[PDB]
Amino acid sequence: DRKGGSYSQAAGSDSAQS
Amino acid sequence: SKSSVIGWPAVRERMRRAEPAEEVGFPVTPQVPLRPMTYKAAVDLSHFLKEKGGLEGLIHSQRRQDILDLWIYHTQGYFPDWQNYTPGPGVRYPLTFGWCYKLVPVEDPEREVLEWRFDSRLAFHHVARELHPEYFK
Amino acid sequence: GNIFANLFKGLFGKKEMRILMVGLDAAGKTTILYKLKLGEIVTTIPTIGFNVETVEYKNISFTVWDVGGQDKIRPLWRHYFQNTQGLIFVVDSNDRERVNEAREELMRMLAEDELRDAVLLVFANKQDLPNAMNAAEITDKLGLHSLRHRNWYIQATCATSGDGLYEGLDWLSNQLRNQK
Amino acid sequence: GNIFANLFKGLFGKKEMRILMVGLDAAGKTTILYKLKLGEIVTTIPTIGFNVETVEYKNISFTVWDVGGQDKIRPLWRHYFQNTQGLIFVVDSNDRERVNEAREELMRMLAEDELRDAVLLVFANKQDLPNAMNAAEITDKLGLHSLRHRNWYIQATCATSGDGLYEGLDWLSNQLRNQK
Amino acid sequence: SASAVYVLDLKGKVLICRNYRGDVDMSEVEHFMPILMEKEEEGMLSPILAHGGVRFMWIKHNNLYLVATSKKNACVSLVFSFLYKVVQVFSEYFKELEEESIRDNFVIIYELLDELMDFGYPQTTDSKILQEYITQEAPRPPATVTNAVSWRSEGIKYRKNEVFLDVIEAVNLLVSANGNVLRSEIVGSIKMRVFLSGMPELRLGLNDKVLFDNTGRGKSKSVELEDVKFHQCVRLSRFENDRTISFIPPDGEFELMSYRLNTHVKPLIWIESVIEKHSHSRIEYMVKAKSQFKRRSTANNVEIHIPVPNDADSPKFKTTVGSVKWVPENSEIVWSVKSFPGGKEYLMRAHFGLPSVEAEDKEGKPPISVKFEIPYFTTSGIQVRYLKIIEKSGYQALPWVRYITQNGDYQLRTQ
Ligand SMILES: Nc1nc2c(ncn2[C@@H]2O[C@H](COP(=O)(O)OP(=O)(O)OP(=O)(O)O)[C@@H](O)[C@H]2O)c(=O)[nH]1
Ligand SMILES: Nc1nc2c(ncn2[C@@H]2O[C@H](COP(=O)(O)OP(=O)(O)OP(=O)(O)O)[C@@H](O)[C@H]2O)c(=O)[nH]1
Ligand SMILES: [Mg+2]
Ligand SMILES: [Mg+2]
Repeated sequence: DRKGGSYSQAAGSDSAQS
Repeated sequence: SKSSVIGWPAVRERMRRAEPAEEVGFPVTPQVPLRPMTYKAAVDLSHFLKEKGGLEGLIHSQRRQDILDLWIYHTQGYFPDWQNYTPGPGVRYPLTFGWCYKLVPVEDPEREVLEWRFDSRLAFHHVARELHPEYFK
Repeated sequence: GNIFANLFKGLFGKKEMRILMVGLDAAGKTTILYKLKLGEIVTTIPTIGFNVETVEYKNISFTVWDVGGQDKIRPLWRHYFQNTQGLIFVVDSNDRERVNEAREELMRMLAEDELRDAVLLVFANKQDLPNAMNAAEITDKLGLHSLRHRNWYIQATCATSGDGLYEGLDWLSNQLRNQK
Repeated sequence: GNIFANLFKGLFGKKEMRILMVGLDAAGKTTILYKLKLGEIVTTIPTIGFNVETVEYKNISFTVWDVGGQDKIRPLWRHYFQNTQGLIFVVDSNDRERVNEAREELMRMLAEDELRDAVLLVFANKQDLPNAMNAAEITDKLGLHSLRHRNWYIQATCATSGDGLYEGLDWLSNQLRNQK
Repeated sequence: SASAVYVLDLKGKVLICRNYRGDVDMSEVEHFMPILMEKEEEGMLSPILAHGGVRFMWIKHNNLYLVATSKKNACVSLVFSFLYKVVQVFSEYFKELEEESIRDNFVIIYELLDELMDFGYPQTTDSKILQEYITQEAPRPPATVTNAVSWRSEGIKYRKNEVFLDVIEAVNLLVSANGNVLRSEIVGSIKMRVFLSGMPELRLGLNDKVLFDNTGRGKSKSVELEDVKFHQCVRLSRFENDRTISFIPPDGEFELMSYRLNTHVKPLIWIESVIEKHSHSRIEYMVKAKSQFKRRSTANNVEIHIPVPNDADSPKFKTTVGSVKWVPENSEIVWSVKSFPGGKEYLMRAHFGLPSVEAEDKEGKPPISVKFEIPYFTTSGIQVRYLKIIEKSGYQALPWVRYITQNGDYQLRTQ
């Protein structure tokens, strides 16, 4: 863990915008 | 999805309780990925809602739509933006491609009563994108 | 599930309760809290911030959160209203000019949906000079009888003397505690 | 932590206490201090500055800081009020004209928030001439009974004789020391 | 149009100088110190000095003043940018900013200064490029600088493609002594530590209000940043055309975007302070802090600094939660809290004496500021949509990012 907010996985783009 | 199945009955009950017409901050769950719902994911969610019921034929409401989007985000991390309706007046096509749910009139566009209706062709035909090519980029 | 542990705890006293301290500045809030907790009238400076204390009586630990009546501290009572089970209002019967301001502040505070489950607790402070009103004239001026769905009791307490604190505590316990 | 050393020190006497010397000039302050410390009436010049001394009695070393009653030295009592545990007031019962000035000075000094934990210590100085008042007339004139939250005791002492110093010291020790 | 840039010291000795144009004699640096002393003593000291017809602009560094003498009316902003770039390059190459490293790496320092700028025109500004061409422990210049893509060095190979993002939030609240907040601005910071193989072209996507409105999705929580600044690698053409954040990420940690917009929400911490200071007798510190943030968020390492009296001594603290320590160097009491859960209410009661002798002159009323830092909280509600990682070879990236909320200019005016 790490203070200041744990790292989270990020997507590649908005899948709902086509 | 056991969690999705469990949340479907409570979500449907909450949506039915809400009529058709307190804490500040933006907490975020640690390590939970956040991304918009995909076309395949949207199609799967629409199929699950149709099979479980409570989505097709339900009266469209802003509070009910917001509750459904929040439940979807809590259950799968999908952003509550793909469940958008096409601009009116008339039947509002799904905003995100692949979605099987759309809002259609049941009778000013705001005063028009809308009902959610299943649409298999929506997941294959970009009716909303064709209607608003500028909105689709 | 089993509630044997809860019953054992409640057999010798487990309920604690909560309380709040509200009123105008220089209205005996700090002195009243000191008398309730310690038993002596200790001089206190202006309530710039807040005073937090707990009072144990009849096997109930009723925490008291003193709140000042300053202009910069009057709007701060909303923060203290969270996680509060009781509320005590300190009035100044000898301050006719401040009586209207205290009544307006009490009406504004009582007009909050969050502060609805708290019963009325008004203490007739400054009950040592002839200018102090009685337990009915002050209530009539403040319109305590017009508080619908509010259980309020009028008690007169002298800051120098401290009389009436026991009666007010007993009334508050009876209103809050619905057991034998 | 352990308090064995403190208990051992207090078994044979560890408390010392503090004292202050206040009053009008030529009111027996220097003579009173000399009698308390040494035991004889030694003539002293005007108290331009201050006199500092310590008196050991009943295993307590009560330091005494003499303060003059001069106009240039009257406002200097505020500096001597810091780090002071006791206060002794020297009055002149034979000075009717200066009685009002002494009363006003005592009222001004007692109206300070810093000087609140010090008990009242008024000594009826000049108790050797018929013009000197009693222990009640002087207190009534000075309004010693109107000092709320003040523990004051009226004692009459003659500068030439020194009688009453032991009784005043015992009363001060009883008021300050709350032990056996 | 600075004639020459030099690095000075606190004693007036120049740590290092490098002439670029030669239009100003090197002896003018000596007169800079007396001029600075006079300006500081007379209140006329400014970073841009002026020695007759030659201006010696100086910037206060960690240990020395970066004096950049100039002769003509050159680009002052350009000179400041060059000085900032030089400071950043020195910080990257040298971990310490003091006289110890100035006299320890002079051999490489001279080469770096020569390569940085020539004839008053800076030429090299990439720290990685400078390290790839100038080292303290030489080959031909890299082709990345000659090529257009100077923000992504080609040929980088890594075992794993991991990017560490940081959603840094700065909450600045300017609360006046009357209780009204005047300056309430929140500045975002999108800093990503990209460490992958090659030079992937980042395709940034977030829940922006402008982007949602353009795409027709302007109905959810979209962050409308008043000011958004792209990084060096960010392509401004795509952003101007359709808000397309397409750029080559750098090799390492860099700030791609930095949101900056006003805030209209209630403060995360509501602090009420009381000054019960007697007239040279005693002092009262009625400090009450209310956490206006969500209860699900905890403020780690909360340090609310309450300025105590300058001459105050023998203070006693009566608080409920959080350690209070009076720092003689700071001359103030800091309400240190390890973890502050949202909605927490802390009350403090300070009590200390004051000297009998009155102060000769007043000391002012510095504002009270807190050092709260609660991570994993997104107050602005801006949610990142996706990060378009595109590679010609083709690889699966696993970027990571964390949202950190801290207290910036959260200063409350003293009473
Ligand atoms: N001596 C005395 N004071 C009283 C009496 N009744 C009310 N008071 C007032 O109570 C005040 C006590 O001050 P505090 O201890 O600070 O409590 P407070 O009334 O809430 O004042 P603040 O803390 O500044 O809000 C005094 O200043 C008086 O004005 C009384 O019967 N006798
Ligand atoms: N002889 C005599 N003098 C007394 C008596 N009672 C009070 N005094 C006065 O006490 C004074 C003693 O002078 P000091 O030793 O200087 O002490 P003081 O009274 O505080 O005078 P200052 O130091 O100038 O303030 C004499 O001047 C007398 O006026 C008394 O019973 N007999
Ligand atoms: Mg009070
Ligand atoms: Mg004398």
